[PDB]
Amino acid sequence: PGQFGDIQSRTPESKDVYANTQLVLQRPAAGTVHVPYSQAPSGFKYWL
Amino acid sequence: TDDSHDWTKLRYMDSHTPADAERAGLLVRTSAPCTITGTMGHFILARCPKGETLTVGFTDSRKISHTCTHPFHHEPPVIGRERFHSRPQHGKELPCSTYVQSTAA
Amino acid sequence: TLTVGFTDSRKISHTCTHPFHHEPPVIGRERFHSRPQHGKELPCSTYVQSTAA
Amino acid sequence: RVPKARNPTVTYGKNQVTMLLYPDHPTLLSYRNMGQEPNYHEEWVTHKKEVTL
Amino acid sequence: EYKTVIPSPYVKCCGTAECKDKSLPDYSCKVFTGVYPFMWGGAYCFCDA
Amino acid sequence: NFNVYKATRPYLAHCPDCGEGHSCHSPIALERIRNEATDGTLKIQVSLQIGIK
Repeated sequence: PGQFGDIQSRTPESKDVYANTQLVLQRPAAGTVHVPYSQAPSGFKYWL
Repeated sequence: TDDSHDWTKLRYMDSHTPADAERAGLLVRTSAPCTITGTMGHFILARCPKGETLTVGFTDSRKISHTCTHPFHHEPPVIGRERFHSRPQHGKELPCSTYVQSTAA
Repeated sequence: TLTVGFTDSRKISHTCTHPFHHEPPVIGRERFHSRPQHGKELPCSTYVQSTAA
Repeated sequence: RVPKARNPTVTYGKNQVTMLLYPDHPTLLSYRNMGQEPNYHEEWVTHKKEVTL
Repeated sequence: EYKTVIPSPYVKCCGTAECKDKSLPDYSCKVFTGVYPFMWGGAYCFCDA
Repeated sequence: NFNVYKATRPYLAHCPDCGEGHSCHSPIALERIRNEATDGTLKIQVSLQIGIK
């Protein structure tokens, strides 16, 4: 989790994808009609 | 100049003459231009970004912009433990202290 | 942050404000500000102005 | 309404714990013991950092 | 770089919805109770609890 | 050229900061924000549509 290769593919056209990110949902509140979730940290955008 | 209650005009002195201008004439900034909420009497209430200075201006009936600045360093204090960004979807309900819009205190 | 806004036909502007940590990814080995006249050529990636996709 | 923080990833070692943690905005961290002493400690953090405890 | 996609969330008032298990890349589902949406005309539903 | 938006209409949505400190339903609530290009360009997904009458 939280590393480049959290998501993985064998080709640029492989539809089969490996993922390890833990998009863990959270509780929405009164009026807050949306979906609250644990953000998956990227691999690239800090690995850059 | 006749003790009015309008949301258009505003008094300013000129050589023993109260003259009128518009609320769109005034403008406030510290780094970016602020946003204006409370307009009454001698008193103007805004919310404004992270401040080094303050600048206030308005424009004349002769359209000459009188705009002058005041030295004051503005930092909003933090609430909680997080030097945060703006008000998000996820909020925990932590106490704070704000002015209200009661025009007669 | 980020603000996007316009004015309606009722002459009442809306301005929505979203917290978004914009950070420019630094290109090359120089942490410059704006591309001047005297520059080299490095690979980078942008968006084209096409419509169909 | 104050923001909450994103839950960090965490794993364990034999009688210790490694916590890899992801901020976006400058955010505090603190920890203590529940014994007779607190051994209280704290750090500011701004970047995606790991810690051992 | 990945891409987190959620659709619009399902709402079951005067009822209690439940998931459907499906081999998705990091399938994550949850039903929440006691919620109360707000929209144009107040609550989207009629009852509350 | 460019006739694909003949079944669209805007998407009134709860923007958390509509000015004013507190939140409101704006027709200009941002929904998705992409910046994956290395050249600092922000691709903004907004509710409403442009150009088409």
